[PDB]
This record gives sequence, C-alpha cells and structure tokens, in this order.
Amino acid sequence: TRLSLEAMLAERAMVARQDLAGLKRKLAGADRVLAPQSPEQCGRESAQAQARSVTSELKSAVKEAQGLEHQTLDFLEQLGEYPVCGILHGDHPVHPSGTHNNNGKVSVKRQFAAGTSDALTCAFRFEDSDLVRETALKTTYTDGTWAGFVQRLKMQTTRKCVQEKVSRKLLKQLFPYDPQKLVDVSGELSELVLGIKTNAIASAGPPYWRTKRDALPDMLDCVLPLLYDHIVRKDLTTLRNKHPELFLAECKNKTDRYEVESLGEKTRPYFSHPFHLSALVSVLSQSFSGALKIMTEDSTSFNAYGFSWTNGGAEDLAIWARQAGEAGKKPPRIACYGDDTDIYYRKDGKLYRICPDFKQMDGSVDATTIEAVVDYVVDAHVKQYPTARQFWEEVGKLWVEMATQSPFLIDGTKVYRKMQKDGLMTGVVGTTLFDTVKSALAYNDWADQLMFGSLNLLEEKYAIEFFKNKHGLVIKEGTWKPALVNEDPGFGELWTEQKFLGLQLKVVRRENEKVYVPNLPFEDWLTMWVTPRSKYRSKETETMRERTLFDRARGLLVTGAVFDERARGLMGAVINSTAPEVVCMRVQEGGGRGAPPAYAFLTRDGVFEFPISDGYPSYDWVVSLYSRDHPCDMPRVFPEAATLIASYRKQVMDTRVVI
Amino acid sequence: TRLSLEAMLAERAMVARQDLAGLKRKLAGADRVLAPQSPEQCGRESAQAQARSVTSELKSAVKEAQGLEHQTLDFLEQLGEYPVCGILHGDHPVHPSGTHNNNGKVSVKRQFAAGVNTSDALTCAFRFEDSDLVRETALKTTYTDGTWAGFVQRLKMQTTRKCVQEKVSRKLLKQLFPYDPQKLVDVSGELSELVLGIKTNAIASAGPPYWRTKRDALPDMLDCVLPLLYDHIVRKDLTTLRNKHPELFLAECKNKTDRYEVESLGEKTRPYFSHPFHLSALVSVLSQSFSGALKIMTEDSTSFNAYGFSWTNGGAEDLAIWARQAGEAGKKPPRIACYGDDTDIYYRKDGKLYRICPDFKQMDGSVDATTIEAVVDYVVDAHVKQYPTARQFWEEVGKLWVEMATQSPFLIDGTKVYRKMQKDGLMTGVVGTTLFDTVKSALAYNDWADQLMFGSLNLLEEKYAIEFFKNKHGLVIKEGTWKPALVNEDPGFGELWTEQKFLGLQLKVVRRENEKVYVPNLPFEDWLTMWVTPRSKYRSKETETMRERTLFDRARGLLVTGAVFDERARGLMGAVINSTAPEVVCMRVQEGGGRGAPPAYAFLTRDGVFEFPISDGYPSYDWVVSLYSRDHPCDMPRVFPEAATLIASYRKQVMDTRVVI
Ligand SMILES: [Mg+2]
Ligand SMILES: [Mg+2]
Repeated sequence: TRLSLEAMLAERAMVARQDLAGLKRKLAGADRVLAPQSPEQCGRESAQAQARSVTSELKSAVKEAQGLEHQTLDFLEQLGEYPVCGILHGDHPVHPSGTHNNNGKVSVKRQFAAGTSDALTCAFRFEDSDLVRETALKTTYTDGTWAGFVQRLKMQTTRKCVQEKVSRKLLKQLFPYDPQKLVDVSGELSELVLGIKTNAIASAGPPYWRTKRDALPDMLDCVLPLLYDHIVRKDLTTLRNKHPELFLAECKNKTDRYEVESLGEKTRPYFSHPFHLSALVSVLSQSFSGALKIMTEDSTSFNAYGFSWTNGGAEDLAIWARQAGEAGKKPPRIACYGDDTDIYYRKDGKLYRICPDFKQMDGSVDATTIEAVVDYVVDAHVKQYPTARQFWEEVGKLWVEMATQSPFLIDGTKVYRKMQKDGLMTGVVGTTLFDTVKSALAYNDWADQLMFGSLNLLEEKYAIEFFKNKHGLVIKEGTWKPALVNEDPGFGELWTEQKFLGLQLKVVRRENEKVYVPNLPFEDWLTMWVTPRSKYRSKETETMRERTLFDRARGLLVTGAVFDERARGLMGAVINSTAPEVVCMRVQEGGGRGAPPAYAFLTRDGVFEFPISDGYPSYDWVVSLYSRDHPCDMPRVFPEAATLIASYRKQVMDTRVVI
Repeated sequence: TRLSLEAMLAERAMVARQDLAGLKRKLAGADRVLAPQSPEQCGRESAQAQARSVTSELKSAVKEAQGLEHQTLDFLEQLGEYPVCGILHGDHPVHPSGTHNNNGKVSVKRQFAAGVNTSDALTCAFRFEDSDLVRETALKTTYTDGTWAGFVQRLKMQTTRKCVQEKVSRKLLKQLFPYDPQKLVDVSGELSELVLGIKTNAIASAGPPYWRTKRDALPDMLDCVLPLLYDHIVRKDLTTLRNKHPELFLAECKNKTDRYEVESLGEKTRPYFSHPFHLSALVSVLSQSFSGALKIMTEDSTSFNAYGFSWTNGGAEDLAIWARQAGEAGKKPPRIACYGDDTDIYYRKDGKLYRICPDFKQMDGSVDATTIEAVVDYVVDAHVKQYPTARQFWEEVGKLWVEMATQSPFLIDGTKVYRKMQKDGLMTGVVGTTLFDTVKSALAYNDWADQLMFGSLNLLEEKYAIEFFKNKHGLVIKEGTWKPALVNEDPGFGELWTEQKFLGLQLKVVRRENEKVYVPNLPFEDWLTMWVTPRSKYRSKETETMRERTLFDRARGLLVTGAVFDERARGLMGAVINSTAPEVVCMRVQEGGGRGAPPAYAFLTRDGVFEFPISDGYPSYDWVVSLYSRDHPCDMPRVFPEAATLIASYRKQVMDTRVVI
C-alpha cells in the first residue's frame, strides 16, 4: 500500500505531457482533426526569404527614424535632480545599489532599440505574396523614436484645454453604478491593497526600479506603512521633501505597433508611478470600475468601459443602438470607452453611426474633469461607507496630483514637471476612466445642443469646431462620417464597415439563427498576425516559438478571425502545421489551458480561458462563444490524445459472466 | 499575468521556499525553537573517522560472508527454461528487448553487492553519543543484500519443512477472523475499476514478463495483459495461455535487502517471491478488500486478529484494555493476538496477568496447503456471499491465488526455472502473505488455548509448548522465546507494561497534563540500531542538502514512532534536528505531499497513511503524546515560529481607514 493504480496512472499522465519526444512517438499516426486552411503559396525557403527581406527593410526604416534629432524639452518645467532614496528594508535598500544612480542622483535611460519573422514567414507561406509584403511593410512593433516621443510628449503637455462644467449630479446621470458592488473601503488597508490586481512584471517605478512582483514586499512591508503614517498625520510634505523619489514618476516611450511612415513623428509617452501610490489609488479605481453600469444595462449611461463582446454582448450593442431617436427630437445612443466612441442617431427615421477619432485625447483632458472624476469616485465610496471618508479624501488628493503634476524623469537625472495641471498623465491609474468621462461630458453637451435645435452639429465641419471650441477636443478630420446602419443584417452582412473597440460587427449563421460577432477585413487580421508584441528572444526555444504561433492563431480565431475566409484559412494553416507534440504538450499560460487571446474586451473581467490547451477554435465553437447561453465543446485536435498518451484505453470487463 | 497582490505574494512564497540560498539569508537571525538534545561528544573530524572505521570493518565482514560457498538447489523441482514472452503492446514488447533474455530464454541475476548503508547517520551518533556504545551497536547490524549462502540456506528451510494440515472450516474462521460484510468491496462491479482501486508500491518490480517498476509497466499490464488474462479466465482457457506464454505465470525468487545481524550473514538472508503484476493486482482486489473489512481483537473479543491493529489514537491503550480481560488459565479464555508471524499472549495464573511473546522460526516454511486453501476460500466466500452475481469469476481468481501462494514456477539465478516440491510452505511475498501467516498462527494458538481448557496446563511452559507446536502444528517456536512475564497491569508514569515487544515496540505509560497515556517505547540501543542502519545504499548525485534533509526526516520519524519517550533516543534525535541548517528545515520538500517523509514504521495508523502537519515542525513530547492520546489534538511546534513572514519579507501591520485626519 503506497498509492492506487488510478493515482499511479494520473501521475504518469502529468509526466508524459512533459516528455516531448514521448508525445511525438505516442501521437504518431493518431487521427488528427484539421482546421480549414488556405493552400500553400510558396515553399519554406521562399517564405522565409520573403519574410527576411521585409524584416531587413523595416529594421532599416526604424534605424533611420531613430537617428533623427529630437526637439528640446524646454516646454516642461525643470526641477533639478533628486537624490537616490536611502530607505532600507531589512538587509537591503529599496532603491537597489548600483542602478538608476548617477553620482547619488536618480537616473534613467530610454530604450530605443532597432530590433517577428516566424508569423511573417507563415503569412508568406500561405497567403498572397504582394498583399503580405505590402501589409507587413506598413507597421512594425518597435520602441519608436526619440524624435516622435518628444513630439508626442510636447503635444499632450502643452494643449490649451477647456474646463468642463460638471457636477456630481451630472456624473451620476452619465456614469451610473451599483453601490452594493463597491468594495468596503472602511476595512483595513492592507487587506484592501492585497485585493488590487496588477501586472506582476510591470515596472514598480521609483524608487524600487524592479518588477512589481520583485518589489512587492518592499512596497507592502516598508514603504506603504510609511506612506500611510504620513497620510493620516497630514505630514506628506515632510515625507516628500526628505524622500522625493517616493513621489517621482518615469516618463517612458511605449513599445507598440507603429506605422512605419510616421515613426519619426509619433511614439507614445506614458508615465510609470511609484508602486505604493498606484496600488493605493487602485483600491478606489478598481472598485469603481467593477461597480459601473455599461450602456447596454442602463440606457441613461454613456459608459462602455466594461463592455465585452462574448455571450451576447455583440448583439447587446445592436439592440441598444437601435433605440437611438430622431436627432433634435429624442436621445441619441452614445457609448464612450476611453478615447473610443460609438454614436447613433436617426435622421428621417434612418439610423446612422458615427465613429470619430480624437487626436492625442490625453492632452485635452482638463484639470476640472480630472478633479471631478476623483471626487465622484471618492464620494461614491464614502456615501456607501462614510466612516472612512477622511482617509480616502486624502488618497483622492494624491490621485489628482498623480494624474496632473507628478515630477518625472525622462532620460538622465533631469526631473521635469508639466507646466500646467491640464493634460492627463497617461498611464496613471484611472487613465481609461478619465478619458471616458471627458469624452462623455463632451458628447453629452453635443446631444444637448441637438435637442436645442443645432442640427448642423451632425455635420463634420460644425462638429469638429464644436468639440474644439467648447471642449478643447480635436476630432481628426475625415473621422466624422455618419454611416447608414444595416439595422437587421443578413447572414454574412456587416452592421457598418466602421470599427468600435478595434472590431467590426457582423451577423453570421448558427443553425438558422443570426449571431452577432466581431469581424475584421483580412488585411487587419494580417497586420496583427505579422507584428507580434515580442522581440528576438534567444531563450525562446524552437518548441516555444512553435507553440506561440499555435496560441496566437487560436487567439485571433476566437477574436473573430474565424469569421473571415482568408484570416480563418491562415490561422488554420498555422494550427495544422503545428507538431502533434506541441499541440498536446503541457503549457504554463492560462493556468495550463493555453495563453488567452490578446484582445482585452472578450469578457468584462478581461480574463478569458480556453477550455483545453489542445483544442482548436472551429467556427461552431467560436460562434457559440458569442451566442447567449448556447454552449459547444471546444474540439480536440487529437480526439484520442488522452488515451494515446496514457497508453491505456479502458475495456469493460464484466465480473458477473457465466463461466 | 494580471493577479491580485495577495496571489502575487502567495506565488512569491512558493518560489522562495525553493531558493536555498535565499532561505539561508532570510532565516539567518531567526529565533529558533530547540528540541531537547544531547550535547556534542566529539568534533566532526573525530566523528567521521570513527564512522569510517565502522563502515570499513562492516564492508569487510560482508565481503567475506558473500564469498562463502552456497549449497545446491537440488531440493527444488527443476522445470527447464522458459521462452521470453513475445506479447506486443502497440510499438513495443511487454518484455523489454535486451533484458532478462539469455539466447531467447528468460533470465535473472541475483545481486549480492558489498555496499552497506550510508555513514551520515552513524557520524551523527558518534557526534552526540557515547563512542563505545555507538561502535558496539553499529558493528552488530548492517543493511545488506545478504549472501548466497544464507539465501539458499533460508530458501531450503522454507521449501522442505514437514507441515501439519490444519483442521479448519469456514465456521472456525468466522469465529477467529470476524469481518464486516458491508466493508467488503463490491467485487461484482466492472473489473477495470476494481483493479484501479488496489494500492501498491510504484517502484516495486512488476515481475515477469515486464521486468520494470510497477509504475513503468502499468499501462502494459492494464491495457494489454490484464484483458488477455481476463478473456482466458472467463473462457476457462488458462491452460492455453500458460502453455503458450509461460512467462505470464513466472515468479522471481529474490534475496531481501534488509537489516541483518552481521554475525549470521552467512546463515540468514531472506528469500521472497515477486509475482507477475497482472496476477498480484487481480488477487489484490480480494486481499485488500478483505483486510479492510476485518475486525481486530480490540473491537471484537472473539477475534484473534491483530492484522490491522495500530498504536495511535488510543490503540496502544486499547491493547492493554483488551489484554486485561484475559482469564485464569484452564478456566476462562486467554487473550491471543496474531499479526503475521508475531503474537501477543495473555493469561492469568492465580489471578496474576502474564504475557508471552514467542517467536516462530521461519514460519512460512510451516504454512500448510490446507490452511492456504481455506484462507482463500474464506475470503472468496465472504465476497461472493455478499455479492453473489460474481461468484464464478472470483472463484477462478481464488484458484490462481492458491497456485501463486504454493506452486508458481520461479527463477532464482540464470535461466533455470524451479518449483517447490510440495504444495506446503507459503511462497513469501505473494499477495496475502500476512493474512496466511496470521491464520496459521491463530489456528495453532486457538488449539493451544483449547488444550488449556482440557486441563493441559503444562502447555504454559516453554518445554511443552514447543513440543506441542512442533508435533500438532508443524510450527517451530524458537528456544528461549517462550518466557511468560508478569504484566504491570496499571503502570505508573514512565513505567513499562512488560519489557517485551509486539510489532517491534514495547508498551509504556507516560504523563500528559495529569493523565496516563499508553505509548510505544524502545530502549536506546534499539532506536540507535535503527538510526545507524538507514535502509538506503550509497547513491551518487545525492547532494549534501538531500542528505541533511534525510537525517532531519528520519529523526522526526523515529521520534513519532516512540523515540521521544526514551530520554537518550530523544536527545540524539533532538541533537540532529537542532543541528539541521535552517534552510534545510524550511525548504520545500516533495515527500509526504510536501509535509515531509512519513515515519518508516508501518503500524501507526490502520490505513497506513501517516502525514506530518508541516514539513518544518519538529515532534515535541507534547505533540507526539497527543497523537497516542484518545482525542487531545495538539499543534506540531514550528522550528522557526517566524519562518513564514521572514521568508515572505512581509508581516501584516493593521492600518485603519476609519481614522480622523
Ligand atoms: Mg472609434
Ligand atoms: Mg513477538
């Protein structure tokens, strides 16, 4: 008696899905269920050479833009230099020795490196050569450029803003929430802070200069109680003046997909705040976003922050939109998510959709909006939990400061500050909500003006002037183009050609029912496919790179690529060309279910889980994800994999037989 | 990727306990709770040299004994050679290519290696204990493969003894071995699910034709051989299978690596038989179900069965309560408990309680075929009476069980296949060995007890008892081991019931709060023998960390088994625990499901599974006594009370959000 044979089998299975050579051998000749795929266009040698040619040209384009000189930073206030923080936690300084330290002053260095071929090689292997080359040459995943970084930083720290007229009553109307879903912030702080969610590998900011996971004990055990003590004694000025690095941010260039042709003019900045400040404010921010209604749940709400497409969401959007009324008679339907908007109105009874773009919206976010949002979120909590009002009002003051006036490093030891409170410091906790409110306030006023009779605000020329003069918002010319909505699309038809949250809305068939699903043209799926958000990693083994392609193919199929013939066929070719042992190996990501899709708005929580790491997204299964309460199993690539790997298939052996 | 800080901390803690360098640093100034310990007696240098001298002398004794010539194997029937099994499972033969194959015939090679156990534990004993005693104790016993000479000598002894057929019926077995029929497994279920329920040792040999560990051979056994076996059972066609694939019924006769007395290495090495996995797993359905249903003597006063007795949670005291019911010899029934070849006998003479603990000499040679067949029939009948729709299948399995216990062909060394000349004599290692031994012993002691009631009170005396067990039951009682002892029926704190052992342990009373607690006990010298003779040989790639952690785990196991109740044994184990490095105490460990390897002693609990509460606690007197107490639960003390927060580098501080500012 050590263990049951059943337990023995279970343990053998765990080890077996870790033996790639063993999986290869045991899956040999197994029945494989193949996804639909496009036919091969060229051989491995040609596909790889064609991908290398594109990559070489892009590397050259990046190197040239990265060589451009950049403007001076004179548009910011200069604050001198900060001393490296000396606070100790036990045996070590919280600011690690010999890092981010130039002769005792805090220092940083911006990364603009000039360093994706695997996915591009696949696209050339299975898709049209000219189309793949032309698409892949337009966009690249890059650190960007000094010149474009400074240009964009200037644009969002020097804009003339308009202070919004906003009150708690108005925000209740535009952003209703469920008070019973707010976290009880009159509880103990440690336990509240331990509840916030964040990215384990994101930077903890100054003074930690480490990942959040590495810095977490220093933040929790050492800095947070120090911060708390000075908050409640109203003594933050002493802490700031003695330990300025505790309130210092870092201004960083965002590595991202960028258009090759504007690399020299556009790289997006964002700000990385100290871990203790962002974690503390996240208690309010994440509690509030968790409690917000979205527009499909409450027709007075302008909020789409929280909207998600699966489980009927896509159709919820359309049902909500069809309620839009005749302009100048009845309310339009306006949904705001960060700087993204979906606008519906009727003219002569016909439904129209507008999907305009703001230019560098964060530069237009005025300080009055920022303070009103903080006050609205704080007041929501203290109305429900009034015994903790004063503590969280102090936190709200920290939040406003972080969003508007934190000092920050860029490159070297020079500390900077924005000249004015106006302009949102992108990346601060709550960025998305600040953007959403500013947009909704502007569109709410727009809708009021329609009811006042100014129906020419339906027209681009006057709309652009209105948003600029009355709200300090820049609507990109050419983006205000009302489109006739196909209100009840037929099978395979689009709602409109416009995108919201990065996706089109389409109707497809399941049985004989219409299902609303996300969609994109092939070229847009291809752009995402060929520009993975990962740099050359020598660590990445052939097996890991092979598995990455499989996971990314699954992710795009679930996001809607299964509903485009070519995109579906490309992802299917990737899946079909994945080795059996790579399909069936044990994987870490997704809790062993396989890495979830990159697209953030499939579900409200943001966490999507594949049912199994060795399934693939068939049309039927993905459609079932977008249908309401209509479930389908994810199909296995190798139906017999479990028993093949275990080298055992149960046979019923009856003990009751006559002998 | 996106996680709560709470989950982030939990994940950090997991990583932290795998980083020995980090643990060492974070536990450096940690406040340590010390177990009671003996003081250091000599330095490391002197302790290692003294240990080296002992191992060197033992290695020499073993090599010489292993050189002794062995007697011939002519006392067995010889059956020729068997062909290597050719059955394929998918892409491979069930009998691995290029192993156990001599020109197409099945072959084995007995291992009699000259490597003893390790010297780490012996070094600790020299470090913290008296030099003469450690040396004298260590020279007496060694963990060894044994010798050819002793192996064959012992094999002959248990395959050639004249046995006495027992007079036994289902009615008598019901009387001596009551069981709960509702606890029997429903063997009219589907066979696969029944076989997947049996428990065995993942790394034991799967036997012929697999020649692999049970873990490695399991899919071959389950998916390939078992259904083949099943098909031939239900078609009454086993003869076809045996004649075509004889390796499917072949056993291996093996020398048991074990602790052995150095001075008898040449005369005594234990044989046992390793049967094919498919046979032992199939029969284990009945055997393990039956032992799960058996009553033990402390639950039913008619039962002679202690197979299933366990010491913790009041068991030790249950034994004493049960024993005190023994009556005046020749007037009222004694109290007799049988476990394998071990017995505990109680009777009263002039009202005074006496205890006998005799030893059988190689009892398996004495187990007669009538007893074996009766035990199988009783176990089968119990199941088919409770589950009558499966009578015929399990009656066929019972026939296989009897063959495996009495007549399986077997290899020893080379290709020669042998068989025991007679049915009599139990093939030690067959599934059910313990029960077969237990029934044979109980049948004999039941007859002994009957003779007392008939007036034969001279059977209380060794001379007449030994003659009776030989002549009436073919059992050999070892001279000098029938020595009735006055029992201390109500021992005071620190006092023994008797100095005798049962299941390897003495019975003692100790104090907990203000109550008496009955606990297992041993003299220091016996704990020391076990401590210095680990059941493990030298293994390369066994890092110092693993070796240090093994000493820690073995010290815990001995303390829990009863060493905490002997002052010197407690002090030696405590010295080892206290000298274990903090990072070794607090590191993450695999054994015991992350709680630390459980004690080697098998009878702490009935199911056999013992789990430590935490891998970084130590067994204090208070905690161990609580395990033997009837309910009284106690927490296992941590060696480093602050380890968790030190390792996490975080200790919660209450920060009130309701403050006025
Ligand atoms: Mg848009
Ligand atoms: Mg005994």
